[PDB]
Amino acid sequence: EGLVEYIDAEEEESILIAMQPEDLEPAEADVDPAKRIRVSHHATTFTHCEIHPSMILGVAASIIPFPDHNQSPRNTYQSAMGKQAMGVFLTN
Amino acid sequence: MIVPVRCFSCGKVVGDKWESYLNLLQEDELDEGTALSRLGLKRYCCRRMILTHVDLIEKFLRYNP
Amino acid sequence: TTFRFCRDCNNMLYPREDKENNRLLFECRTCSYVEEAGSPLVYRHELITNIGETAGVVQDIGSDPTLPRSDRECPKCHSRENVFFQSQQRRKDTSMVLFFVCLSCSHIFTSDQKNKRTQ
Amino acid sequence: KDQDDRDHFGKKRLDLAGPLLAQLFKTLFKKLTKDIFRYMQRTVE
Ligand SMILES: [Zn+2]
Ligand SMILES: [Zn+2]
Ligand SMILES: [Zn+2]
Repeated sequence: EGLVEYIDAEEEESILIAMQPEDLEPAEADVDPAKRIRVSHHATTFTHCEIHPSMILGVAASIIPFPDHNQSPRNTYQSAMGKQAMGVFLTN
Repeated sequence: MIVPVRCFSCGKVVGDKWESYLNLLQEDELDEGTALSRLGLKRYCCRRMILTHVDLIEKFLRYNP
Repeated sequence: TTFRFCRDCNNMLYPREDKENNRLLFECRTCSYVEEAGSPLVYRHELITNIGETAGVVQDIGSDPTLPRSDRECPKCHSRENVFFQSQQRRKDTSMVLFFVCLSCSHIFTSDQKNKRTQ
Repeated sequence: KDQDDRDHFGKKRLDLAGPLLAQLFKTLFKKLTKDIFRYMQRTVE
């Protein structure tokens, strides 16, 4: 239906991606102080939109609770330890 | 993989509770939180015990011999 | 420099001096062809370069989404429609001057507040 | 123009199960082809 597409790293060079759909698609004409400092949708020229930014991660990194609240290598470390953790590996 | 008998932390016999917990959610269409306190699970040490357990025994039984 | 080729065999033209009439000639070494030189300039060096800054300003420049748009009104058509790049010269030494191309007249104008440019 | 970047991930490729087997197989098949040709020479029928 051509609503979603396959972009290689070379094709990625000629496109403009919005992180969030809703958070980067309307316009403007109070705010929560607790939330993190974010950027605008100053781009008229949006070609594509990221399904979900958290998909930049791989299997290991994806088990980390709040990796966005950690020091960069501490995540790298856990993305090694979870492989050395015990548990059920298969029900058979 | 089969409900632990007793909560690790304080040792309240969480063992009997399981079947009754599953039945509160399915049958009495209760939310997990209310169902937990209904079984009498007051402290969070006991609460995690039931709330966070994954009954893998049921999967293992699916294997024939 | 802008050099020519020998007609008849489209080969490179080399200079030869006509010491009699004291004039420059462009001789061919792939035959017997000769022709008077237009300019007295034979060779040019140019250490400090000003060519490669407005590189690849095709008509479809305004179609590139990867390019940023601004509010800067046009000097000739006066449209608030822009697409600008940094000086396209890929030298380390290069300055960060902006080159605005209009989405209407398709003419280039800079942000420079020092030089009276016409390119 | 700027000097080409040897580390642009778009100018790289990954060889998975299929192509690694394709490489291996080709070599082995060609080694049996050379044995088929060898038996043919020895066949002085
Ligand atoms: Zn307890
Ligand atoms: Zn010639
Ligand atoms: Zn204009």
